Amino acid sequence: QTKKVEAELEENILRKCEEEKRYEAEKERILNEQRMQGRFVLQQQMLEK
Amino acid sequence: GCKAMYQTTNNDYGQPFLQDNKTVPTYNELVEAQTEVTRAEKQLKNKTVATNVIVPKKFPLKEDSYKAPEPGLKIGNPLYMTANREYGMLKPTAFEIPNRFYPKDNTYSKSFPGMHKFDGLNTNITFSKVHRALDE
Amino acid sequence: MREIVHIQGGQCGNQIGAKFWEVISDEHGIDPTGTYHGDSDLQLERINVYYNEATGGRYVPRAILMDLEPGTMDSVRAGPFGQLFRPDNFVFGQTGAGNNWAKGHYTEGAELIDSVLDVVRKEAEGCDCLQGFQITHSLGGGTGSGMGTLLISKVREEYPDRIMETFSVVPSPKVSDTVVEPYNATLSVHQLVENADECMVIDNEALYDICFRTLKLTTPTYGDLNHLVSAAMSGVTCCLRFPGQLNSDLRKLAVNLIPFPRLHFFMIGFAPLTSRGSQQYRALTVPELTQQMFDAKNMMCAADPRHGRYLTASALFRGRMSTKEVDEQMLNVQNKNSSYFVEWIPNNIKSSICDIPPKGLKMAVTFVGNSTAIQEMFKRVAEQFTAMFRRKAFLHWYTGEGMDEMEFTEAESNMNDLVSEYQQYQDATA
Amino acid sequence: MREVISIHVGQGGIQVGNACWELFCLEHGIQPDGQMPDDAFNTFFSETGAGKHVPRAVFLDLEPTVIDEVRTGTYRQLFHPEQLISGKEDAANNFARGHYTIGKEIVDLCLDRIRKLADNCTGLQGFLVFNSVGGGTGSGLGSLLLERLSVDYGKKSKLGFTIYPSPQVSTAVVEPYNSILSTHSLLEHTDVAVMLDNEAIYDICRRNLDIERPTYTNLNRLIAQVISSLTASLRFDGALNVDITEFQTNLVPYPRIHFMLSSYAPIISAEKAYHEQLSVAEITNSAFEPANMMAKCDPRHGKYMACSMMYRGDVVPKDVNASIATIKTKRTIQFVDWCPTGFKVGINYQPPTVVPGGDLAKVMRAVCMISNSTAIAEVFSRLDHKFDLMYAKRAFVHWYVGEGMEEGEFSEAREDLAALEKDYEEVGIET
Amino acid sequence: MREVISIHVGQGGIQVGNACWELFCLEHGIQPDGQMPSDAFNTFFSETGAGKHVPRAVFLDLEPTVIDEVRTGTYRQLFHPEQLISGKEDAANNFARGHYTIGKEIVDLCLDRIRKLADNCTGLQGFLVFNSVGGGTGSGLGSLLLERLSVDYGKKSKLGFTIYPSPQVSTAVVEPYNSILSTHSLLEHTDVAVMLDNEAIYDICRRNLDIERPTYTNLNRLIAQVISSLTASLRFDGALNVDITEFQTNLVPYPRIHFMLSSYAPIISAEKAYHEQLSVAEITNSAFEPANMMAKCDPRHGKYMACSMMYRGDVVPKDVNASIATIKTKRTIQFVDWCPTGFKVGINYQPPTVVPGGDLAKVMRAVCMISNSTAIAEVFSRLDHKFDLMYAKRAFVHWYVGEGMEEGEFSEAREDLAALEKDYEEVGIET
Ligand SMILES: Nc1nc2c(ncn2[C@@H]2O[C@H](COP(=O)(O)OP(=O)(O)OP(=O)(O)O)[C@@H](O)[C@H]2O)c(=O)[nH]1
Ligand SMILES: Nc1nc2c(ncn2[C@@H]2O[C@H](COP(=O)(O)OP(=O)(O)OP(=O)(O)O)[C@@H](O)[C@H]2O)c(=O)[nH]1
Ligand SMILES: Nc1nc2c(ncn2[C@@H]2O[C@H](COP(=O)(O)OP(=O)(O)O)[C@@H](O)[C@H]2O)c(=O)[nH]1
Ligand SMILES: [Mg+2]
Ligand SMILES: [Mg+2]
Repeated sequence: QTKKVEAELEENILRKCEEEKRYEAEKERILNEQRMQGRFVLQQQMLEK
Repeated sequence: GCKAMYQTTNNDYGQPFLQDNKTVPTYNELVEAQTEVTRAEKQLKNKTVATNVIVPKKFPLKEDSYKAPEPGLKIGNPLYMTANREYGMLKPTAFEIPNRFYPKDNTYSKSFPGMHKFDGLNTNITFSKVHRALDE
Repeated sequence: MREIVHIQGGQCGNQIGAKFWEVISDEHGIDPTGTYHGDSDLQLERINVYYNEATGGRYVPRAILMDLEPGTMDSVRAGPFGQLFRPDNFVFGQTGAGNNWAKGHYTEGAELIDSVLDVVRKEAEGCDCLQGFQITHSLGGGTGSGMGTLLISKVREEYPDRIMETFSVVPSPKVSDTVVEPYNATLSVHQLVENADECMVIDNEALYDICFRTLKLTTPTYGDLNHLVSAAMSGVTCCLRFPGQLNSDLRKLAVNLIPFPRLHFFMIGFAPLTSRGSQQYRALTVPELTQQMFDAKNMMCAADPRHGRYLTASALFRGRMSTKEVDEQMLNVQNKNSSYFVEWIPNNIKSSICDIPPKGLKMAVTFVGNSTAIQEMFKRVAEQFTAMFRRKAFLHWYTGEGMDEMEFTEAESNMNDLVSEYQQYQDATA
Repeated sequence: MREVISIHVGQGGIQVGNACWELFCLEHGIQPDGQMPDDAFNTFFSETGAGKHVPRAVFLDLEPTVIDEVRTGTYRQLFHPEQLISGKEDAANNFARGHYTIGKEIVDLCLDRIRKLADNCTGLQGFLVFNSVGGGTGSGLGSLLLERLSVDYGKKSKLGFTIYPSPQVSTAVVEPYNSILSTHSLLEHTDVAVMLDNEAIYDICRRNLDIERPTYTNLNRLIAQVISSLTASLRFDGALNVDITEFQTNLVPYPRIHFMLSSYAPIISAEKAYHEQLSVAEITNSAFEPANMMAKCDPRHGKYMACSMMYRGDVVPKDVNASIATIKTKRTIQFVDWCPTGFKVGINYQPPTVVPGGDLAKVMRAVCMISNSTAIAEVFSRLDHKFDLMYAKRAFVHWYVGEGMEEGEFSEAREDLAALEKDYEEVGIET
Repeated sequence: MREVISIHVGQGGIQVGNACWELFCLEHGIQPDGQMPSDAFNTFFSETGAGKHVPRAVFLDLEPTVIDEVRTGTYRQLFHPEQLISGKEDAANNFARGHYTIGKEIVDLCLDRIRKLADNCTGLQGFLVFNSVGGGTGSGLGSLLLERLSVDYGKKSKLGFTIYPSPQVSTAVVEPYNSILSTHSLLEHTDVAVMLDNEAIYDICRRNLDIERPTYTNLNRLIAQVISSLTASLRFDGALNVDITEFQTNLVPYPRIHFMLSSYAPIISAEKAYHEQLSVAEITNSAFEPANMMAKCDPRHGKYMACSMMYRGDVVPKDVNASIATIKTKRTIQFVDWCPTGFKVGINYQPPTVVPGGDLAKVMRAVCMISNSTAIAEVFSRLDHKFDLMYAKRAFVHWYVGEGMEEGEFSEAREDLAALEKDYEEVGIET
């Protein structure tokens, strides 16, 4: 039983890693808004000059 | 990776003997000592590796950050305020916020790409109906 | 051993199941993350009856949640103990039925049933030895009343020797919430009587009335309703999961209750049930428990049981008691009420004892009664059905989706025949 | 996952939609610029991917004044710049112009816009359409849009909130003609129609709100509140939900009869709203009160077919059922015989929201009813009488004849209205 | 170690070259003086050993005005001083001038420059040539240059980006003659040709950029964007890279059929860019929208042969191929029967940039497609009709006769266009 429960202990760590991967995907998602806000404000003022 | 999953066959071959000869448990004590054994096996794995009323959420906007925008068209006098522009002059105040907010979240069902049909091949095996000691 | 698999559909059924699973998990001491924190060894001997073991060591309910609209299951998942259900077993549509039996039985459900029947097949086969199936649904709604009964027929065609239990909520004419309720109610009951092994009726009106009268609670709600029906459901199979003086399973109940194959509609009740202020006033004993279970005001159906005669009755007791006391209590109650008990069958009361009480209570009882008094719901439903049907109201939809008035006429005739045959034994004499 | 598309056509439609979209943004917390400072707005809005939100609405008109006012007013940033379609020449109360001459060159672009908006949504529930009937462009464009959409999309549900002219108060002098024409057009193409004559709402505003100085702002705010109460079930959790598909389940006995009339409660100002406890029984009695009906029709003159009421707030199912029991007990309100039960009631937790600078007091419990009853024949009878008084001598007819409409076209509308009246009178009889 | 040599000839060639070379230096961060502020550039530029970089471009003209403007402008310090070859007299839209009289004395210097440029480069893929077909000097010098190179270098690939006359918008009156002559010359010599008439780009700018009075600068910026989208795969990392020799190996079914027409998406101004997702499905639908072609031809009037599209940005192969499946499902796009698959996809990570003072707004996802389709026969038909109407009475033929060009030459070009039209008609039929 000790070795089997060690195996499930490993599986839980695998979940933790993949959850952090999902959080990384969210951090990637942030990029589009981060560009967009400032980029389009300046691009809209460009024609105003 | 962990060391426990490195153990291999041909090592289970003869390897000492777990109990010393001088400390044999006797019959009656073993016979009364079954229960802790059983509960150990059955929920060892549950305790180690297995381990109301509605509530409203807060309203998305805070009052101090309303920052209402000015009209693009610059009206000169109050005389020329038209009958279409009354909608939205007054910013909301402390009174007008709803106290409680009960949204719907669809993040769970914004998943499960499609329903599944088992495109597989039985493998059910039979368990027999009465006293499995005669099923193959 | 002799385990059963749970299936629920429609939002009413999902709300029923959410409370049922919470109640059973509390009974077995299972936390909503699936980890055990109970005290007694007996709490886990027969956990495989309802739960399946997963890697890591958590227990998952063997429940099939089905619906034609995803909001209901999105709601139940966010509720307490929502994490227990496996994500795989959820099956849902994207259109809904809109309380339309034709849509929920011919157009959308016919296409959607493939995945749900596949998962039922897999889960049922996976367990050791099938004992039966149980379904909870409301007869007032199109998607529920249609898809549930079609699935009942499909499962029956594949497992003819198994037993099937159904908890059906019927549209009472008093507290009516939808105008098309009689239509799909009759259409559903026609198919239900032919296939379901046991059907037990629950009335919202009667649940509300007992909440007002014996609970004397100011503002009752669907949560309390689901709690009552959940305790009633659990009491049926408690003796299956726990040892007792007289163990009795669902198959034994089925053999004991129905004299004939087509008379399998029951009405149920629970006791003791007291107001919160008088709980310490009452004296929990077998005589009080039996006078409470046989009280007509405690039945969870609108039917008045004194207007007819009992065919059979059965009582399930929880807690340790002397069997003889219960025996003469049943004997004396039957002896004085020979007028209300059909005579050509002697000793028409069955009793079973289980030694485990509900958590927080010392004795409990669940009552089931097969009586001829239920005919009144059928009569009133058929009356409303014909009143709406004579002027051909709302029939245009059901005509437009491959269905027509021929099977409506057939369903009315079948329902009338059922009522007449159920009444025929009421006047029967030896 | 659930989406619904809103159409506004005509000046009345635009002036109602502006108020309704004010209330929607206030309700969902979206600021007027469209940028916020879990997903409930999905019913009416669409996320841009990063930041602001886009309404799921289209605005149509042929005179540019109101469209320009919208494009310049404070709500400018919110709408997509290319969904406010404006023509150049007004139909000028001439239904022939708006159905045969000018609308045919704008309907194409309108349908491209509608297709592009419906493409984004995945779980389209249906359409709402708003149009004042007593206007040429309104009636004509609305009729053309309904006929085109009913064949392009087929079985999709559509709800028309028509503002019929009052029995004796009206702005124009030609509105009976185009009212009859548009009624004929929509009878075979809309699944649900709601009566919204102005005079009754004016009565309510003068009486309950205690406002002796009422204008269209209050009217539009009331209509917006009705729309929000009707649609709250799609975007707010409740003990008992309903879908727009679950309306013709209970309100449409036969395909011809699909005109219903609405009512709302409670209506009270803040100066005396806090002098009463506002019970559910009291508000539901005020709901069935004949004078609070949003349409100038008398329910006491005919039977009911079926009523559906939405409650929002902290109402209790026992409160609702006890009130319905007393309503059924009442003798003065009589239902049609072949309907044993005719009530469809829904419950939602979200209390109604208040608009700053408005007139309605903030109340924790509200009820909005839609009722279908036999009494609706009276407005049609008076409209037919007015139509006959003018068509008896071919008054104003040449203006429609000179815009491509045939002479006989009035005859079919007249016959269809006669058939409608006879159908109501024959379904109203007992068996 | 991958290089490509760029040739600009004619006023149109020079005016698009200025725009594209501004774009390239903006891409690689090189200031106009040629310095770099403190390897991808190696495709288009060459290192001087210490400091600046030299573009791999040559400018040829017989008109000194544009060359002098280039040599006096801000980019005076970028180009090598002895690769801006200028003549003395203009061809005056006369093809015989630039093909028989005045270009012969400059072609030798041009080829010497080309040899010196090609000696430095080691892994050259081929040549990109820019010219205007409706100009005498452009057509004549392009024809002579292609004839010389095709024998001088052999199997090296050459790509001609030619701007053809519009159906009715034009600036000259004799241009059908030089157009037919240039087609005759380069049909046998060009491996890939691109149609880039002006009227379609005018329509694109009017509809999308919402610019009512634009000029050639916007056209040239759009052309430069297309070229950069084409060439990014050679100088940036991508999940599926495509080379210049990887284009003709997919896009030319038969040796004669090598004229293609392009489309680019999205084309959106910043005034409404952030109101929509700019999703992969919608941009790839916009790519096949018939109105978005930069060539005034109707794709719906003929079958398709082969489409190759490059995506740049954060595109995902799932999204791209799911979109392609929907396109194949669509009915109004039909492919030729003997081409079961006709899609050549490319994926790159580098997003398109924005040029300061420009009109376009950059976006996270861009697509540029090149299509070979059977519908292109219509432009050849209309140009042949224009040619016949004028040559019926020998109009303007004497100025071509009197400069050494023999009279019978027009007949050969006419019969070769007849042969090309017959070839397209033959290949367009199903089996
Ligand atoms: N309830 C309400 N009705 C309105 C409003 N504005 C106009 N109407 C009604 O609309 C009818 C006439 O149509 P209008 O809305 O004025 O204009 P239209 O529908 O676009 O038609 P045209 O005038 O030809 O352009 C009148 O009889 C009014 O009853 C409003 O703000 N609220
Ligand atoms: N798109 C685009 N086309 C141009 C531009 N300048 C000239 N053209 C095209 O060039 C064609 C005529 O040739 P030009 O470039 O004007 O002159 P050329 O080709 O050098 O021939 P010559 O006039 O003899 O010098 C016209 O039909 C134009 O369409 C430009 O700046 N942008
Ligand atoms: N016990 C209980 N019954 C409910 C609850 N919610 C709804 N119901 C019953 O369900 C009936 C309506 O069912 P319906 O919505 O038509 O089911 P559907 O066809 O699956 O949508 C009502 O008559 C209610 O009595 C609940 O939370 N608990
Ligand atoms: Mg108007
Ligand atoms: Mg020139």
